[PDB]
Amino acid sequence: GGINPEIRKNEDKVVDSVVVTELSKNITPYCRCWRSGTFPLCDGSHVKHNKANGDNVGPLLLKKQ
Amino acid sequence: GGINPEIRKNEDKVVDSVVVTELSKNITPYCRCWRSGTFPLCDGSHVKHNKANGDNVGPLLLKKQ
Ligand code: FES
Ligand code: FES
Ligand SMILES: [Zn+2]
Ligand SMILES: [Zn+2]
Repeated sequence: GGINPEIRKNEDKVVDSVVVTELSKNITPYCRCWRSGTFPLCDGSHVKHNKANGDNVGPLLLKKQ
Repeated sequence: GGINPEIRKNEDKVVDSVVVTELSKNITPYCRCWRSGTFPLCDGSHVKHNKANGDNVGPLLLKKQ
């Protein structure tokens, strides 16, 4: 059971970096479900995923505090 | 199918927050594969997962710059 159906299958290992001083919103959600249409950002696609599969995954929230 | 077999299965949706000013080091990896024993941090478990499942997932790297 791989967890990523389609994101960047041209890459051997999908890694994304965030230089945190570059964040502009107070809270910026990052995708941990591999279904987002704006991956690596979270666009709320995890909700449909969780219902479809009885799963409980959600985003990582980067906060400026 | 679901992507998180074992982490915090009692929570309806697993969400984590990071206050970016509180990062301890230059580069901190956060888990996107749901296999880390230090979740939400990445502990390198994605490598074994990718090999076993023919998958290509990896961490989110939070960088101080
Ligand atoms: S869209 Fe993937 S965690 Fe929200
Ligand atoms: S242990 Fe999950 S992405 Fe590294
Ligand atoms: Zn949500
Ligand atoms: Zn790695």
